[PDB]
Amino acid sequence: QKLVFFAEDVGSNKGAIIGLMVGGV
Amino acid sequence: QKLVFFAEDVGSNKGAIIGLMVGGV
Amino acid sequence: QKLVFFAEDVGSNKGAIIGLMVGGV
Amino acid sequence: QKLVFFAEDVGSNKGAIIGLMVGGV
Amino acid sequence: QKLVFFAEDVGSNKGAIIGLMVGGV
Amino acid sequence: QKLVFFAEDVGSNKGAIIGLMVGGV
Repeated sequence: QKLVFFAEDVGSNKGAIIGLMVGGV
Repeated sequence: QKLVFFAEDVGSNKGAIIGLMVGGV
Repeated sequence: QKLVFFAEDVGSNKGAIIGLMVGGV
Repeated sequence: QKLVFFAEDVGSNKGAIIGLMVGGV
Repeated sequence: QKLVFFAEDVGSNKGAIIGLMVGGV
Repeated sequence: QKLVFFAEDVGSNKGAIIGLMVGGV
C-alpha cells in the first residue's frame, strides 16, 4: 500500500499585488 | 506501507506586496 | 512502515513587503 | 488642497488557509 | 495643504495558516 | 502644512502559523 498527499502553491503569491499606484499628482 | 505528506509554499509570498506607491506629490 | 511529514515555506516571505512608498513630497 | 491615500487589507489573510487536511488514514 | 498616507494590514495574517494537519495515522 | 505617514500591521502575524500538526501516529 502506498499513499501520497501532495499540495503546492496554495494561497501563495509569486507575482505583484498592489493596492494602488499613482504616477504623480 | 509507505505514506508521504507534502506541503510547499502555503501562504508564502515570493513576489512584491505593496500597500501603495506614489511617484511624487 | 515508513511515514514522511514535510512542510516547507509556510507563511514565509522571500520577497518585498512594503506598507507604502513615496518618491517625494 | 487635501489629498488622501488609503489602503487596507492588501494581500492580507483573514480566515483559514490550509494546504491539506486529512481526518485520518 | 494636508496630505495623508495610510496603510493597514499589508501582507498581515489574521487567522490560521496551516501547511498540513492530520487527525491521525 | 500637515503631512502624516501611517502604517500598521505590515507583515505582522496575529493568530497561529503551523507548519504541520499531527494528532498522533
